[PDB]
Amino acid sequence: KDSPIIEANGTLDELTSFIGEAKHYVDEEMKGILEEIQNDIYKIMGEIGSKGKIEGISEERIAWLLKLILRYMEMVNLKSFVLPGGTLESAKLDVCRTIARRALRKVLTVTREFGIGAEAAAYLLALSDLLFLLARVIEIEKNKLKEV
Amino acid sequence: KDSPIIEANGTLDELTSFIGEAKHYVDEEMKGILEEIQNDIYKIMGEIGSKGKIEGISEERIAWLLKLILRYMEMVNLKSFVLPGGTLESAKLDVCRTIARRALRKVLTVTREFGIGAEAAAYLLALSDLLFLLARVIEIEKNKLKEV
Amino acid sequence: KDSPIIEANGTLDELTSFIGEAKHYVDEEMKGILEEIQNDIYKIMGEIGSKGKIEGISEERIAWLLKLILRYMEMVNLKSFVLPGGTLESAKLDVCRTIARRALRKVLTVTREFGIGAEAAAYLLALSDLLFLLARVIEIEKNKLKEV
Amino acid sequence: KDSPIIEANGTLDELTSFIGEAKHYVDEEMKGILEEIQNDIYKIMGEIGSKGKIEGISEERIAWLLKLILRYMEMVNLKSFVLPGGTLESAKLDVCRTIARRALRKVLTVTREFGIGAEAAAYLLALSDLLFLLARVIEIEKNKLKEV
Amino acid sequence: KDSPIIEANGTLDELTSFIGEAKHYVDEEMKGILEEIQNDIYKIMGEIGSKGKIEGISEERIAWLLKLILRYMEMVNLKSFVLPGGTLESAKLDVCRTIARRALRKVLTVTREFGIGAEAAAYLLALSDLLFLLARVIEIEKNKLKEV
Amino acid sequence: KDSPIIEANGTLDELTSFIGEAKHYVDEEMKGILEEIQNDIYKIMGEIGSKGKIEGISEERIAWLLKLILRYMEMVNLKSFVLPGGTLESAKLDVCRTIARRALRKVLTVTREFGIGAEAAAYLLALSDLLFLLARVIEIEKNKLKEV
Amino acid sequence: KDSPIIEANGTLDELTSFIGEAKHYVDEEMKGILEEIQNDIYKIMGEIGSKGKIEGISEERIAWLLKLILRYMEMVNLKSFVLPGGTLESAKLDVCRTIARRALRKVLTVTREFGIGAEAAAYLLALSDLLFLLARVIEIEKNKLKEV
Amino acid sequence: KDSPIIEANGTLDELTSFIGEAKHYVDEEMKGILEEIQNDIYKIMGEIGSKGKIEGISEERIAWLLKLILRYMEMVNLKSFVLPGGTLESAKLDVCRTIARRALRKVLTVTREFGIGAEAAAYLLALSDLLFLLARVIEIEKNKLKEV
Amino acid sequence: PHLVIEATANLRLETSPGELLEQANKALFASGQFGEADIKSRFVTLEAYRQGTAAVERAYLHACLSILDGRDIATRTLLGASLCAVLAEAVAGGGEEGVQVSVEVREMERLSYAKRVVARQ
Amino acid sequence: PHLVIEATANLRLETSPGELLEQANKALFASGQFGEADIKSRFVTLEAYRQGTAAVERAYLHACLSILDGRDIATRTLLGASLCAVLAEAVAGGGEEGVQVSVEVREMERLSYAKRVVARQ
Amino acid sequence: PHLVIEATANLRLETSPGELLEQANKALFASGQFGEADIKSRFVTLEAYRQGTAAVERAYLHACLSILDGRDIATRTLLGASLCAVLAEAVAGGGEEGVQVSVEVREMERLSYAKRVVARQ
Amino acid sequence: PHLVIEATANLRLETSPGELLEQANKALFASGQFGEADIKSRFVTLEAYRQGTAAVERAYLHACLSILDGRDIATRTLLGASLCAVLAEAVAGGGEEGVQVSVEVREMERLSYAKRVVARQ
Amino acid sequence: PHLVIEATANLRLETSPGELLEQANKALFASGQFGEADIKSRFVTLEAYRQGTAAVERAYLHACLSILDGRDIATRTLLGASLCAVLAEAVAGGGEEGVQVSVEVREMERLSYAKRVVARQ
Amino acid sequence: PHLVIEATANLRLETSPGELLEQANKALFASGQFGEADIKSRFVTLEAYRQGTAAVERAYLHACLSILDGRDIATRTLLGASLCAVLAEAVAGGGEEGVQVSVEVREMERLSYAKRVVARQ
Amino acid sequence: PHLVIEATANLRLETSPGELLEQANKALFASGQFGEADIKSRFVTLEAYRQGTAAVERAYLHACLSILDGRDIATRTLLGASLCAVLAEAVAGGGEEGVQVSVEVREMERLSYAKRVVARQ
Repeated sequence: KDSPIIEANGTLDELTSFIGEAKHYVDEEMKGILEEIQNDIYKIMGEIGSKGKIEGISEERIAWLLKLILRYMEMVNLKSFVLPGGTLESAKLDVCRTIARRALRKVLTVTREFGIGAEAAAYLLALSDLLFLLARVIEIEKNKLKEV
Repeated sequence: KDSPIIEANGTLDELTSFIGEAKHYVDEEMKGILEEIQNDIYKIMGEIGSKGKIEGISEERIAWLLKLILRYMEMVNLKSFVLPGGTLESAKLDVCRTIARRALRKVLTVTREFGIGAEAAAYLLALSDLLFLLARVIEIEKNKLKEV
Repeated sequence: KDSPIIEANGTLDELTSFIGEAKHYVDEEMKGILEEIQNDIYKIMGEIGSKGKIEGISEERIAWLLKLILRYMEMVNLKSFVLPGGTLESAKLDVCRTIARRALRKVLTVTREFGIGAEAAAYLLALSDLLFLLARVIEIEKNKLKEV
Repeated sequence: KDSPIIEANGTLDELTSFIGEAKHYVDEEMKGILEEIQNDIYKIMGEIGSKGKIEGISEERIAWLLKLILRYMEMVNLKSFVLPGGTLESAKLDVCRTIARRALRKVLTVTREFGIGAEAAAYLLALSDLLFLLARVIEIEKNKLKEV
Repeated sequence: KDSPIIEANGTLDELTSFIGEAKHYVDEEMKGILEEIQNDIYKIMGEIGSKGKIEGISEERIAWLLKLILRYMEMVNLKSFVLPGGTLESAKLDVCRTIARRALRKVLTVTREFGIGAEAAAYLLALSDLLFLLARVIEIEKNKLKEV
Repeated sequence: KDSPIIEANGTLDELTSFIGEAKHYVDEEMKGILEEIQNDIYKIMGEIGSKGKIEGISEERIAWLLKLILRYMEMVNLKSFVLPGGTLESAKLDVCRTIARRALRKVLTVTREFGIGAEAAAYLLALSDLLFLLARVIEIEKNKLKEV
Repeated sequence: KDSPIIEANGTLDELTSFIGEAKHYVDEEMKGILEEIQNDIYKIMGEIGSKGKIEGISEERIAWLLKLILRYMEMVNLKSFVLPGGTLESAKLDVCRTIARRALRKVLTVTREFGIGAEAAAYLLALSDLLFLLARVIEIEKNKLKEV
Repeated sequence: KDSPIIEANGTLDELTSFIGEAKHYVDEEMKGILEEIQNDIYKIMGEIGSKGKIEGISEERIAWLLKLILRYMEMVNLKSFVLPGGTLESAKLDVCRTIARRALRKVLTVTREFGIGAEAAAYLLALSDLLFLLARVIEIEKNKLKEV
Repeated sequence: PHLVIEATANLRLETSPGELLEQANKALFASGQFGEADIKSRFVTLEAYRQGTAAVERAYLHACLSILDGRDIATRTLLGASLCAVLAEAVAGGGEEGVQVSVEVREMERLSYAKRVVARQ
Repeated sequence: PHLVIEATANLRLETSPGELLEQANKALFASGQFGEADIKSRFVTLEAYRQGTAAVERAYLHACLSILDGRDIATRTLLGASLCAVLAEAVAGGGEEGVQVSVEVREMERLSYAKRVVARQ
Repeated sequence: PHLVIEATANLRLETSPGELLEQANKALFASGQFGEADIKSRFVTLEAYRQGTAAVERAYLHACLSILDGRDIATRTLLGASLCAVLAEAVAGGGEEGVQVSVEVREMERLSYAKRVVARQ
Repeated sequence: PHLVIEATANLRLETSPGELLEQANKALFASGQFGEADIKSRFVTLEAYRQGTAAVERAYLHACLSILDGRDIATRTLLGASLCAVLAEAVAGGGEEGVQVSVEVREMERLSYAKRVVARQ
Repeated sequence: PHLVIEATANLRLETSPGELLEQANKALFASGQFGEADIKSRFVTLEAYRQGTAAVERAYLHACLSILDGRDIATRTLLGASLCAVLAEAVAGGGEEGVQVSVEVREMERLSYAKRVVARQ
Repeated sequence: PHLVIEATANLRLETSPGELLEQANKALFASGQFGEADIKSRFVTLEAYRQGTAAVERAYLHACLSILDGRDIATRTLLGASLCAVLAEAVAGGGEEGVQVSVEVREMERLSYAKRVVARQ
Repeated sequence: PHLVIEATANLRLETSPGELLEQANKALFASGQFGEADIKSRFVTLEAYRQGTAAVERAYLHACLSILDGRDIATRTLLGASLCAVLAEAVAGGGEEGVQVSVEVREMERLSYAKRVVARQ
């Protein structure tokens, strides 16, 4: 297959693998959320892998992230920049956040070349924003906010 | 040195480093297997790093993986696709599996440009297949198969 | 923004995220060192992200790493090559070491194209050398040096 | 520095130099106007010369030219095309008008390549239109309109 | 419009503007000649500006210059090279001569790319030769021939 | 001939023509200096025009400018930036200064492509610096320094 | 220097060296002719070596070869093609003939790229034709014409 | 293999073959020298042929030529240029000299592309200088110096 | 950025136009792409409208987000999907069939864009 | 696709705005480019308007067709010429001189375009 | 060209909408880019509007100039800066803080652009 | 350079062929492109000639300037226009209609061009 | 590699020149780029020196590291920053103002580089 | 920048080494390229030297200006010609023939260049 | 060209520095690349030096040939190998181990290079 396709699918496969590790360091609530993300990533990989032939994620899946983002934005009201991984648990999420953005860079290459994955790219962007919030929430509860 | 060479060697160095972390979450049997892989990767890095001058892995090393693959294929008979990291231990292996495929993508670039690393590329491909099986085996023993 | 800039900043953001995880597996001394590195990386990301407009790290920050390198070089006098991750703690550092070199490859692309990040590139190079020493020190104290 | 930058700054420096000569052939009113233009050009050269780092002219400066253009448009109501330099005084302005458009061509190259100087380009365009009107006004007062 | 067209028309507009200034430093005879040139330049700008659609100058206009060239060649019989601008009046013509050749360089670009302006290019070439003769004639009458 | 050669020679011919005009607005001392420059430019045009075959200016000619620069630097000690053409006389020199730098840009193209005119380029650079000083000196004597 | 120049001069230097060997296998008449050719080649190498600055051979030198060609054409009236080197002496000339044509190929590259050596190329072409005739003449006198 | 490699090795093989012929026309002293050169060429061909893997000539081999060059330079003190092959014996050396320079041109292509053969290129350059001296020495002893 | 929401007169919403605009601005600000006071949105009711050629009672809801160029396609797609979510949840019903909701994201030329602040406070 | 028709208040039409929109949709559907229910058009009367600087009674009629990118220039030109024909024949008169009728065809970014169907039936 | 001016209902102007449009057309004609009768501008008051998420009384003034493609960026920038000057000087006040004034210059596709003159005079 | 002038036998000139050649050489030398003694021109009268297919008395005057390559198109065009001016003013009349005057400028290959001076003085 | 350290005569150091060279070699070896015995450094005291045109007592410390080409810019920058750290900490004081410390890293052509070992042991 | 002047022991100068360095710094500062305190120059007398192979009494004067890269070739050439002028006028005599004066301008890699100020004042 | 030879103080040579420079110049002239009087070489003894970090008595001999650019890599390599041969044969011994001999060939920028002859004879 095409190299941009292979690289994007591989990075996505890496993303869900790191998420699969991080979900053993979060509560039962976030674990259910991360597992939903894993299913979405699987659906995304099918779209990109089939070069657009197989349907990817729906519009509601992106709207689902935004529901969570708006929800956790009310819990996170920090001003100064913070150092990643205030706690071990949040550190796992900060890692997944960066892998998600790395997946985004690969998908954007596919979109700019093959014209597919625009929906998936938007998902990964919102995903990284959610993983940021989820990481800060954990640090807030345990009060381990390390600032610059 | 050449950028494709440097990138391949770096990714391989990253692969064996993640394997070096995962081997502290597996039993003594898989730990011995992963440490053998680390030695092979070291031998591979010497080949690629020297741009083909130094001999890489032998044919038997690839045949060694296939011995293990055929062995663990009899223990893994799943039909439906599964979510990576059913357990924390298997999650480490799923990560290493994706890093191995990322190393494969870098090595293939070297092979297509310099004409070396074909043997190494085959090894990494079989390695990723073994790491997949090893991850599912752990999940099977603890019965934590999460499906899509 | 420019793709080389975005990729470099993303990889740097990934580096400090892995460091943020590794610092929960080291003593209080190395934890303070790793957190200083996180602040430097943050300062580096500002330089690269602003395409050179915002001042990066100072010369003393590079000299700070060399102070530590020369310090830990007296504790590490191994001859034969060793397998990464003799202990779980050192394995975290070996990972960060490889991510740091991956960040270096991205920054070098920026330097060769935009003419910025030379100071930052030198920092990441010395950083990877320090993370190597820090990993071996931990293995030495617990006597878990696995050789090839 | 970059050749398009150097050429643009040089041509602008030439423009204000010709204006500096023409202002000794106009009344005290136009002399004050031309000297304001020289200050604007100086501010423009700083923007282009610093490759966008230093702030250029404000929006009001462009609006200032349009105030003058609308003002002198009521004094100039010619139909047929006229030969440049009906008088010696107006000839100086006709020269400056053409140099201004030559500066515009250089700045446009910078804008299309570096993405800066759009404001400055608009200024030079309006400047050339004002210098046209100022030249015709002088010819009108002395009644030396030479037509084609 | 096309950049070669815009640049050529601008330089021509600059040429007639400098001529418009120089004609206030010559006698009534040369002033009438320079004003005829201004009309020709205006006709040329229409041809180039319309990318060949509008008719340019006629063959007789070129023949008109040659009539003047042959006429003033009988008055100018110098051997050694001379420094431009023996007098202030002739200096104006020497300037116009160089601007005319600069216009010629721009027009030639149009001719080599769009296949128009060959007639105009010949005119500007002969124009520069005439402006040379006219400048030397003035210097001869006042006896201010400065040689190298 | 080659276009970079033709353009450079034309711009140089334009430079000495503007100098030939400016020398009628200066005292007898500066007039002698400007006429020496005209002879040097003529010698430069021969070098560039012959594509390096004919010898250009000597090393002493550049040293001659530096003698004048160091001389007039003691008379000019301004801090703030000034607007070109405080007086009509100095305005002529400010124009010539900009034309000289425009000639420099053309010559540099020749040097970077044909490997000739390095000496000439240095001359034009020093020439522009001298013309700057000469312009400020005139403004100083009449006390017409217009600042930004 | 430029590679086409260096290669042409080298091949010419090789040509006159082979001629210098062949002249010890011919009579005193042809020896004088070959030595004249060596002087011409030396004059040619100066032209090509100096990239056209130094004058090459004159028109009479080419006319000199044609005098000899027409002269020996009356002695050579063969129809069928012959095998090179009927005698040892003629074999030396057949070699020089082929080296001369090899020199011609190199010179033509210079002519097509730098626009010099057209005269020299014509000389080498006529030279090869003369060396052909001179070789056949020797074979004719000893009656050793080997045909295909 | 690569064409530049093949061509260089072929030309070198041709050089030692011509030397192998010339050594039957020299005294026992020069014959021993030429045979040493043949061994060096053989060592050079191994280096270039193996694309740098096999070690080429040592530094002393180049120093060996310079010992001979300085030695025969004391015997050759001619001013005017001479025609190649004053004698039959020297003509053989003049041929080898030109073949050596042709080999040099091929090796330089390898060096500029693959970064190997710099030592070998220096050897061939000095070799050609020695073959020049050796040829003139023979002509001097028999007094057959033919000049231009 | 500039947001324009167009709704047919026969379209029923779960909220008032003002409440809909507030929800839209919150969604846009949630992207972290724009400053708060820069988000300028407006709502317009369409009185004269036709959807197709068929004689069926229909109602549609369209939005057009105009932002300055520079953002990648991932951001532009996310913004559109964000607004479309807000608009869809606001629709109560309209016509005698399904209501089509659409959101367009277009880019304004930044270099020629003019902006000033008057009556400053 | 989205069609917006703008008419000055002093412009007189041969048909009602609703009838004009129906004719426009029929012309758009006649291209065979769009689905029937996808053609969403609207009509707006301009109350505040100025045409030029002259003191002459004037009236103009403008339309803007927004379609998703992909179609060639032949299709885009045909669509514009199609709408312009419908608009021109609808004009009865306006002002004290000729009425300028114009139609613009612009392209919406398909990849970032969001579309949903709510209150489904 | 087509000019559309949008102003919030709570925005106070120094002139009437009609006077503002006349000033805008004079500024556009002052560029010498367009024919007089081709400058077609309109003014619209926004009744439903929200600026941001904050609870602060705000008012904004936006304009959108649509011209046929062909002009360089210097001309497009000048036109925008020209309109922005007219709009800024027209603003008397609005809300309880500064009023944001913005002008966008966009390009219409010339080749697919349709134009006719009906009821000719 | 080489100049060849061809004139039909029925063409009347204001000057003799020799005087025409002298005027032509002066015009060529006035370009400052050639050395004086290098300008080699000749005149030929055409005895057998036909202009077209019509049965109309016609006469034409053609010239062909051959110069070595190197000069730009501005110089080549100027030379042709220069010769055409001389030729046109020399024509007194011919045939029963207008006389067509034409001048061609062609380039000789410089690199293969051979030139010598014999019987030197 | 070759290291040359230049210090003005009026510059005071915290260590002897020999001790400074040893510290410099340790820093260079700490890069893991060079073999131990390959690091060849030297120290030179400048007796005749001028820093600028001003009449101020000044002292500077400059170093020049010459290495064979091949290393990336990250390595070259690190080496320079490494030497500059050693040199800066060695400076005790000089002149009547701040002491400028500078380090240059240049590359030697490897292919033309000659190296031998004589009096071998 | 760094300037190093080398003079053979048998070379006689019109000025002292210190005076020569001051003149050199004034010439360098006259270019307006460098800050005053950044011009760091030094003078060295060569005790062991040979010029050629001939047995003739000779003396030479060489200078090497090292500047950070970025300046064009016109500036580099001017700087060299500037220093060469100062050096030439300083030479009184040397050897039994003409004295060769030479100036080299080389560029230091800016990106790897390290610079600090210690004992600050 | 300019040749600079550097030798540690503890290095013993078979010849005097002057004799070494003469041998070096003969080798350089033997290349036929330079004029005789243009070969300007110098010898410097290093008093402060450290070779590595080990506590072993060491001595090294380094040379740096600076020539104007233009020569191919074959010539540059030959020149370096030529000087290295002369330097190696001159070494008698030094330290308690082998003596490292190295020669660098660098290129000076010809276009900015300044050269004059003063006190001419």
